[PDB]
Amino acid sequence: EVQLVESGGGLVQPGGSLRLSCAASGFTFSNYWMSWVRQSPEKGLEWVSEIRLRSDNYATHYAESVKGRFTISRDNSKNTLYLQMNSLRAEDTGIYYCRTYFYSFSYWGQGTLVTVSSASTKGPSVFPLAPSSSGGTAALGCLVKDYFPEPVTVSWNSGALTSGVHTFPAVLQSSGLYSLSSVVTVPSSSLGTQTYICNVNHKPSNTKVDKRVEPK
Amino acid sequence: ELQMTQSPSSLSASVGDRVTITCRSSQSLLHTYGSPYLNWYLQKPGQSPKLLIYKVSNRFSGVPSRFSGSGSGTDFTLTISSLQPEDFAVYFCSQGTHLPYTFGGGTKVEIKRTVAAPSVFIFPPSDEQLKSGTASVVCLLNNFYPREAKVQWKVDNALQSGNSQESVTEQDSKDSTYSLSSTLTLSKADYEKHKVYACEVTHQGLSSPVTKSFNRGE
Repeated sequence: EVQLVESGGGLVQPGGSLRLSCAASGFTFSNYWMSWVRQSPEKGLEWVSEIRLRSDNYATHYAESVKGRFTISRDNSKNTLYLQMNSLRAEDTGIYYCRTYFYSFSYWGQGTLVTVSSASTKGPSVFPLAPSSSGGTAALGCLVKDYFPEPVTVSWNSGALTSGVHTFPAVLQSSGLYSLSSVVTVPSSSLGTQTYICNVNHKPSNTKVDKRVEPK
Repeated sequence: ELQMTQSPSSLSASVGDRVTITCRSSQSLLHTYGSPYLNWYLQKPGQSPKLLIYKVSNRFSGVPSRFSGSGSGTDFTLTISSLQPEDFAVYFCSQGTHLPYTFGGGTKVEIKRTVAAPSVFIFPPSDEQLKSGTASVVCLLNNFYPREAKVQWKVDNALQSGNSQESVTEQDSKDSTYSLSSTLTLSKADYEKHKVYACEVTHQGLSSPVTKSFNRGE
């Protein structure tokens, strides 16, 4: 099974540095080319850099946008691909996908998010959305408000509750801090019997908060 | 560069319809590096792109048979014989044989279904929240397929103008429905300055604009 696992992404100030890793497995890493391809919401997909085989004197190529700042390198011994990013800007923000080229086609990794901002890591505060009093079916949730950067993950009852859950995409507020809401529909017969808890995890700041939602 | 214009930019088709997506390679370099061998992908929200067709026509190993890529000269066409519920994603053409590698604009494919009316819920602001110095009330719309929805916030029937934000979930892979959450944020003083809070939801699946209200303090 061909696998490509990116690493190293995260928050960095403008002008800072970052080096992404890519663990390859499932194929002979020394025999095929490698490349990095990033993606932004506003510009879409954009090729970044590429590195050839040892046979080709490790010939590298870069997109004109990142020339002089990014360096692509491979380590056949460790079966990993690296992308050193220096003097980061704004258009460098986005998910960075690791690629390998079998000539006939290419394969992609899960990608790693790279955010370039002036702001520091802010831990979210969790607030409950108490249920009301549609007849038999009720709704409740948690409001994850004021955090940065993305992302935040939300589960319910430590993953024991997955049916009827809806976690909404975060929305950037006037403050520059992200906000996200997670709700679930449940039978109203259980509001007083079942404990409903949301497990918010904002890994960029280590804010693993558990807030049980009670009816007011 | 190797520009490619993808058509259309968006589409909605019922499960079972035939769909055709077109990419036009650049006439600038149909004579510089010959006719290109395009690759087709689809990308789910938050996942890596999945290869469908490589080298114009070849179907990648494991891809379902309903996908097919044709093309001659500079017009290339990915074809889905009959859409499927899991086929909602962003499709785009790729060209990774001549530098710099370029990609298509993309095509967001939505799944058609019957008009579904949303269930509305309103939530007051938390008690442990207002003690920080800000109040935000949330209105919920659950499971509907006329994604075009309208939600007016009112405080004492005073239509709000620019203190609310919406966010819509991706199309549900179970019933092809959407869900929306409008969050109205205002000061704590402004919260206890009034008492009635309502969101007026106008919608295609509703005969009468629904209004879910609640007065401050029970």
